[PDB]
Amino acid sequence: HHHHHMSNERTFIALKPDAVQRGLVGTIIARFEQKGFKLVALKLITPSADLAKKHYAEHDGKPFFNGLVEFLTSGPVAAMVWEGKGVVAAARKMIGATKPLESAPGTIRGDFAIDVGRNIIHGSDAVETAQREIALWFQDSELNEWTPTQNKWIYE
Amino acid sequence: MSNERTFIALKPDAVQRGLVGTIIARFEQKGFKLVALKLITPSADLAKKHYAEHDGKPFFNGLVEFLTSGPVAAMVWEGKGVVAAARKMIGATKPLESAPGTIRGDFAIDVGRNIIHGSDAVETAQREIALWFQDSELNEWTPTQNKWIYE
Amino acid sequence: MSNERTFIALKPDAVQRGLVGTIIARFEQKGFKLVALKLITPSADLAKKHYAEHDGKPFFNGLVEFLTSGPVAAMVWEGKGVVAAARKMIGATKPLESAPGTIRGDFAIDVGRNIIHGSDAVETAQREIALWFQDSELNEWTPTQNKWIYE
Amino acid sequence: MSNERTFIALKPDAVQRGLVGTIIARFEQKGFKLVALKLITPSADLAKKHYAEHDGKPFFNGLVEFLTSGPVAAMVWEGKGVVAAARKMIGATKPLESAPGTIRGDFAIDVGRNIIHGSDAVETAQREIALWFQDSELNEWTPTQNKWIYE
Amino acid sequence: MSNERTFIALKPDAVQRGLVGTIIARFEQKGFKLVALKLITPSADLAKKHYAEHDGKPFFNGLVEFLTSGPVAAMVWEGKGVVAAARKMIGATKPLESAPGTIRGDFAIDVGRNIIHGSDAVETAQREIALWFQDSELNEWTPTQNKWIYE
Amino acid sequence: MSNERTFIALKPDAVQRGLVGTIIARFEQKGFKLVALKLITPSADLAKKHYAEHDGKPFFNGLVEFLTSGPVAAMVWEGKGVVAAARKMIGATKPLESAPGTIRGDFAIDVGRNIIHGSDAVETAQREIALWFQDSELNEWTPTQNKWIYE
Ligand SMILES: [Mg+2]
Ligand SMILES: [Mg+2]
Ligand SMILES: [Mg+2]
Repeated sequence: HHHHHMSNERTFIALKPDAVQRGLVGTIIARFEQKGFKLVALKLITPSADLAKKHYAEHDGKPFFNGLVEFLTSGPVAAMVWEGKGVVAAARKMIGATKPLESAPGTIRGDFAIDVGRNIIHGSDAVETAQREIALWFQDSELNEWTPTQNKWIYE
Repeated sequence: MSNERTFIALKPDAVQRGLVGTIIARFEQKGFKLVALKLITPSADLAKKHYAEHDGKPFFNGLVEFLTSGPVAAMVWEGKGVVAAARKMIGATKPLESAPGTIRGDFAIDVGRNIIHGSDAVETAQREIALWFQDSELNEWTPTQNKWIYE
Repeated sequence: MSNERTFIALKPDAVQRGLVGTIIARFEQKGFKLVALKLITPSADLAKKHYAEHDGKPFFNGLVEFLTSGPVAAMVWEGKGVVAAARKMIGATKPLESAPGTIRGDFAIDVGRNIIHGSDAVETAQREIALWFQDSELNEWTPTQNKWIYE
Repeated sequence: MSNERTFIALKPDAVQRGLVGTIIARFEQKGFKLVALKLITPSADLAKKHYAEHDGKPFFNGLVEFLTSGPVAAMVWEGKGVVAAARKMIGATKPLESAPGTIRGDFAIDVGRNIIHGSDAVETAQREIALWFQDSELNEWTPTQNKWIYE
Repeated sequence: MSNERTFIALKPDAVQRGLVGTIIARFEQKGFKLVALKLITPSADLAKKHYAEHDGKPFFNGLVEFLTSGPVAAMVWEGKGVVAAARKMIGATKPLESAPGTIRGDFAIDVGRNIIHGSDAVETAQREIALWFQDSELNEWTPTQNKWIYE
Repeated sequence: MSNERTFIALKPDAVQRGLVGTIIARFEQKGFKLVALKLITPSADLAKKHYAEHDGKPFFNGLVEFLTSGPVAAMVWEGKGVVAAARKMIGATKPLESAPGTIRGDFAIDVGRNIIHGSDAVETAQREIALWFQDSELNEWTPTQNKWIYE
């Protein structure tokens, strides 16, 4: 079933329009680089309504769905894929709590945000949703196949 | 709710250790709005009033003496949940009980040299702001970035 | 003289862009001593007095209108050569001609949005300090770190 | 003039050395506007076109081989004077001769491992942006902070 | 109690990844006093004695082989509660479960590449300091800033 | 030659002011290789040998007394052009005349509290490394990142 390393796990991260308008793109990317995660794909895109609706499909029909979609489509988003052992759960830990005010100092939302509706970043919630979100936001040709030299020091 | 305010003082240890700008930047980066700021050397009267809840406790004199001993950066921050959030950003009362990432967890060791005061509740914040600042020292302004801070 | 002082103002662009703490920290890390600090929204008359040398010039009204358009972090720094050193730390009048590492070089683009004012000479610093601060707003203190900053 | 654009590529050494976010942040903090950004592994045909002015010179093959040897963060920045400003931020051709504070000065040693490319002029930026990005990849947006960046 | 000491090693992964200065700075900024520091490539004998508690366990040979594989920054820090505080600063054994703001949480992924060792108790710290450092390598000094670190 | 080496000393002011990790990180981020490092309180004889070219000048004794007055972080860095590059990173002899971005420009004011020494030439580096380090204190290792640092 499984490959000898789960270090090829991938997650989807979006820096939402608030992150871009607040000048947080490089700061947040650097937190993932310094952790040892590998950047596989990255693009600045203004999402279409279809992409946003499909991204948020689990919330379709709920009262707050339209607001989520309207915000995500309102301006540029930095969409990316990170690879490494445990990356899905680790990125969620790095992001913090859903409510930024309850997020710990040191997390992205704890350091930089206040409101749930302006909470800077999305990360996939599980391996399966990460797989779905990566394929929704990126074609295979956009995924970069490379080998970080530093992995000798990242991975045993 | 987003007009809630809290009082922050960077105590004489913070000023002597060169932490004023570093700490202010943490509140700016979080999205809180700076309403008032000054460097002052608190009088004994101001320090006793600041710590009035502890009147007659054995540790009261030490708190007052330290706060009056040198310059303090006093300020007011505004935003949703700012009183409780500033306490979370500061950390535990005892720096060694405070987490990495908090102000006290990153920068301090001794409870008597714990860098910063933040109000403990909305009511004490209102009292402390009024104690330390005249109304004329409070700046009325609207951050352009609030479009991206607040939904 | 190690007691030289300069006046620094972080203008409304610096405040709106969240640069107050970042900039203060550069002065603290250099070893300069913070003597006074306040957040104030300048009146037109204060701005006209600050920019008195430019009254009559085609850019004067814009300077005054901009300075009064939001809060300003006004402060006084002390140390050897602080007037000229602060100007070096700030950069050129044009941010686009300012070197990386300077405040304007790292953070700004336009002359009219160039973040910070510092006095241009000892005599203008003395004037600007007295204009912006009453004597009782200046803090008298001795940083213990000076043992390691000054020979 | 404030709609000028430049092309920046963070080359395979920048990506392998973990410098992508750090360098992007230097452009964001300066006030330049990110118009487009992607991680791409340049094909031989793209790299040869990028370096076309050097076709036939002894060092051409090495430039193409290095640029195709790993991912590249390719991007477009907009703002007044951005072409020359980015060149100033990058530093000198030789990293060892680049000033502290510049990207090459802070992070690089060898000309052949020079971290970053920026367009050298408006006309070359126009060519490079069109080569590396389809028009559909360029995001049209208005930073609300521009009232504090531009006069 | 303020003269408690702990032993810290930045293991070969920390040195190869360029984290020596970044990590030392976190201990300096907290108020801990650097007593001893050296870059050493541990011998097999030293590494086996360092990990003696694990001798005869299946993972012992791997720990020893890794620690001896390249240079290590070994050091001694002094201050109140330094042993437990350094462990909190380090994080959990698993970097993936270490909180943001900790050294392992910010910088690492794998248990076998977890950057840093800190003594687990006062007694093991005393043993490790004496194992790695002769008494003549310990520096006796008084930080001026301790007026502000300690009450 | 990529194996050129220079001697760097972070003098007692650097250690007292908490700048050890910050400065080491600047050399690491540049791509230079740490060969040796130790915290030592220099003996009077070592300080006199370090400053021997000034013997018989009135300021020799002041230099010696300062260098012995607290711990010193002594180290050896390796890489192409490291002697001249470290001098550029340090800045000018007078900190007030050193550019922002340099170590002395960012952190110092007085020539007599100038934070750091770096060898002035390859020949003096060879002498200084041999004076401050025994050969067995030099670490032989190969950074895996060198394929991205060097062509
Ligand atoms: Mg008039
Ligand atoms: Mg006139
Ligand atoms: Mg060697």
